[PDB]
Amino acid sequence: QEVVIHKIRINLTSTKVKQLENVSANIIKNAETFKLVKKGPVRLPTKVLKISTRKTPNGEGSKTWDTYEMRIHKRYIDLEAPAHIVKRITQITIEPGVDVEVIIAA
Amino acid sequence: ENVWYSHPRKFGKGSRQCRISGSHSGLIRKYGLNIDRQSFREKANDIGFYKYR
Amino acid sequence: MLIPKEDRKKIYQHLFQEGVLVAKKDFNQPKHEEIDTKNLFVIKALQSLTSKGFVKTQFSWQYYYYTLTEEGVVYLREYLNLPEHIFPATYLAGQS
Amino acid sequence: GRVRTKTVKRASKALIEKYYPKLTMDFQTNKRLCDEIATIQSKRLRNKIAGYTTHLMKRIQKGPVRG
Amino acid sequence: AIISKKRKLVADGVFYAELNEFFTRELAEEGYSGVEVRVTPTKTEIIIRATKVQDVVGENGRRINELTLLIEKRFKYKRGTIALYAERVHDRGLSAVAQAESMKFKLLNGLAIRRAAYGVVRYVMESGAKGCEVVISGKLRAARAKSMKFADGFLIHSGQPVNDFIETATRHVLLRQGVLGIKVKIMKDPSRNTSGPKALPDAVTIIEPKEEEPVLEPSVKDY
RNA sequence: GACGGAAGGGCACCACCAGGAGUGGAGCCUGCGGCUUAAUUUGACUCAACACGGGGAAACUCACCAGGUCCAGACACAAUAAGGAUUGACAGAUUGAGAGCUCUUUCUUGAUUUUGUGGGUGGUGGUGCAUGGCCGUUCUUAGUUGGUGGAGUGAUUUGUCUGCUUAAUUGCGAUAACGAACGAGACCUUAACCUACUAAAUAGGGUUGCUGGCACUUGCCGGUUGACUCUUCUUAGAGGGACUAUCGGUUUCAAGCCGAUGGAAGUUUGAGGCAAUAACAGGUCUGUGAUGCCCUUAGACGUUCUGGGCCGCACGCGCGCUACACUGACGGAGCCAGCGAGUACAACCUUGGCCGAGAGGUCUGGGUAAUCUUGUGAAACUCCGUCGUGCUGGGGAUAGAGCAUUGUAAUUAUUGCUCUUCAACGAGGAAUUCCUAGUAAGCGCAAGUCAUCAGCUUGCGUUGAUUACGUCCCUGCCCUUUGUACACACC
Ligand SMILES: [Mg+2]
Ligand SMILES: [Mg+2]
Ligand SMILES: [Mg+2]
Ligand SMILES: [Mg+2]
Ligand SMILES: [Mg+2]
Ligand SMILES: [Mg+2]
Ligand SMILES: [Mg+2]
Ligand SMILES: [Mg+2]
Ligand SMILES: [Mg+2]
Ligand SMILES: [Mg+2]
Ligand SMILES: [Mg+2]
Ligand SMILES: [Mg+2]
Ligand SMILES: [Mg+2]
Ligand SMILES: [Mg+2]
Ligand SMILES: [Mg+2]
Ligand SMILES: [Mg+2]
Ligand SMILES: [Mg+2]
Repeated sequence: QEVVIHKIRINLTSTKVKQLENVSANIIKNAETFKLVKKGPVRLPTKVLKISTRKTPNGEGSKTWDTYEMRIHKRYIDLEAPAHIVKRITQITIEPGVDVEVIIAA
Repeated sequence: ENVWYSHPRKFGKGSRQCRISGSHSGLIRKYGLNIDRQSFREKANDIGFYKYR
Repeated sequence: MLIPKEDRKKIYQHLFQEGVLVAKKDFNQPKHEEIDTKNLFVIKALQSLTSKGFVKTQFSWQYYYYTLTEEGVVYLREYLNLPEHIFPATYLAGQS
Repeated sequence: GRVRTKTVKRASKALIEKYYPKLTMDFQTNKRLCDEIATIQSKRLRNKIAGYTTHLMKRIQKGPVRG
Repeated sequence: AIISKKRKLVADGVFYAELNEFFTRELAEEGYSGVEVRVTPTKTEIIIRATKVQDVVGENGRRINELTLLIEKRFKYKRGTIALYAERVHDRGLSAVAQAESMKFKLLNGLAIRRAAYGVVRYVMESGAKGCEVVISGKLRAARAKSMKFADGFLIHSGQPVNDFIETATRHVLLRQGVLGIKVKIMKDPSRNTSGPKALPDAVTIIEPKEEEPVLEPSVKDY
């Protein structure tokens, strides 16, 4: 009918850690409910985006600096399923701030 | 509408022009921000950059 | 100010189609997005419109935002020569 | 360097006053008790408080103490 | 399509900032407070919080529609991939930005500055905040300029609980002799937090023990 | 209060001892004078101006100068109102000039406009002594405040202190104050531990297939995402863990400090982020469609092109780099990092193959990235060799010539490489900076600017000491007691 098992990679990216974790948990729950071939929520090394600015606008004063850093959390999950099921899983369980991304197919 | 009104401005401090001010001075072009420094500092939390350490 | 009339007409048409015009602060720019004119021609036209009511202008980050008042709409109708029961976004572009 | 603040010492004293029975001697148990009873926000602060309590207890088993 | 992930994230942030700026510029009379962006499947969801919702709405798709159109023109989306939703800012007093805006408005109108500040403080207090601090910097009578400081209640200043509980606002007010600057702080109640820590980190409160009459010699309850 | 060429008590490697590493000397980069200049644009002058304005300027930038171009002169009211308002203009002289800049011209253009008067708008013009915001500094020092109560007729004061403690108004204490708040602390980020969880062909292993080389017995080193499984190293979620714990001294037997012991961790566990009250005529109107007022506003201080200038040198000083060698130099060879960064509308990072002594070309790729650059096989280093202490093979400045590269443009060498040239300096006077542990110092690498340029900068690792673990002698700050005719406060 439709059920032919593919190779599905799902990417998750955010700045908020807790939200991301929640999303991951939700995904895992969904997987459990659908009980499919599963590879765990693989965590990629968090990416710290750095900026260095002189605190002054004008330049006069003791030369003081800023370290404005933005940390990126990137995590991926691997599933073997029909694509429709994956879509269904991912159409719900969306939280604002977390980017849900699907590779789909081998 | 003049015969010319432009000199080659593809690179250098002539090409890069800020999002907010339009300053050619102190421009942060890292990660493709193109925001001049002071302005960036003022609105850093809005971008998502924070001062942790 | 020294605007070819065809261009002006086009601009007017565009405005009526929309009710909204967003234009970069770019004099010495060859082409505008959507309209087949120079940016400068657009911007100055909009400024002119503003100067005697008609158009409302906002600036935010080197990028003019132009909207229309009812007087402006009336003026457009007079000039472009569109009848009644027509586009804009002021008296509902659709339903959102 | 290590001198405890008001917010440690006072709290510890209060704890002692409330719970001298069941707040006894060794550190880990004391810490656990603190965790149970007191609504301490940080972990480190809680730990510090527990340590102080333990110290107080130790001092006690050699005579009475002021306050 | 085909842009670096970190870069993309940065761009998103930038876009958000731009949007915020735009809202500040436009919806000042309506009293704009905050924007939320949700990039869901198909459509981008922009949630607006303003003091005058009705005004924002317009003739049910007069002003909002225009705004949407403008947005489309700017960031380049399809006609139907951007939605706008005006909302009530729940407790106007607990929002610093709103307060600042109000102050600015008052100044524009021509109210006595000190009095206005006092009123603002009172409002804040009513709203149920732990503390308010209003700094009004500039030339307030005579050329030689001075920052006046109107405060009430708690306030913290140092540490990470600052970005947790203290909400800040800075708005510069334009008058025909020079610029004023209005800086407003609000210390929100730690217990009334919703998301995050429910107290100041230093505050340690112990629970009370229960009453005891224990001994009275053994005995056994049996079943 | 402020100050004192008054007396006491603190604190600090922006103080000093005990030492280290030095700068100041030298050649050079580069700031700032001064001079010079058509211009060599300016801002800032003790700490808190001086490799600072993210200020590494070939134009752009650009604010300066020699020149040209344009209207981006809103709108309001009027004179022409098409027999034209007015736009456009190749050829050469015109002009730096395929600038109709115009003057030769006589073909177009169609009421947009132009000529004036109201009125503006733009200004890296002016004033930071009219302001905002931000920042810097008093001060990251330990300081600051109100509610009662006490003392004063009162301004005020006590709390906020004789001591001892601490990094700390941190505490223990003493007590007309008692209990509090801000600051300190707590916090948060990070760096340390986790054979305990939860995991992985975008991390690493194990066995085992096939397979390459070995000794040749089973055994040793390999190549392959062929299988199966694992999570110690890896990443990162949730936790835990240290609280000066245990003991010993010492101290009103206090707060604490000192010494063992265990431990990943015993300097606030290491480093930061944040940081009060009150202020300064500190710095920015050269970050702003932040901005008052003033100037200016079509021979514009708006602009826009074109060339130059910011970089000029009798000379002062300010960060730095390179060095004055034998703990080296030069050749081999050995050969180990951590932070990073990286393009589809562009031209990012760029392995691998060929061409070239280089620099570089070239073809192909892989990568929007724990996947490819990249194990960034980085320097300092270690191993064996050539010279052995002579301005010597130390050292590298000026130079001369060529070959490359970026860009529209390299003289006033942009820079990269090749040969040659071989200058000053045998460790630096008067001075004076920085520093107490994975620190000082050595050494690279990295992003920042960047089309191109690193002697600069934020980070990062790599190698890794010497010496205090203290004191007010100097210096600055703070407090107490005093004096004051000062309170715009000793200028
Ligand atoms: Mg605090
Ligand atoms: Mg703190
Ligand atoms: Mg100082
Ligand atoms: Mg210069
Ligand atoms: Mg540089
Ligand atoms: Mg400007
Ligand atoms: Mg000032
Ligand atoms: Mg009283
Ligand atoms: Mg006092
Ligand atoms: Mg003991
Ligand atoms: Mg600390
Ligand atoms: Mg001044
Ligand atoms: Mg100005
Ligand atoms: Mg410096
Ligand atoms: Mg790598
Ligand atoms: Mg020689
Ligand atoms: Mg250069």
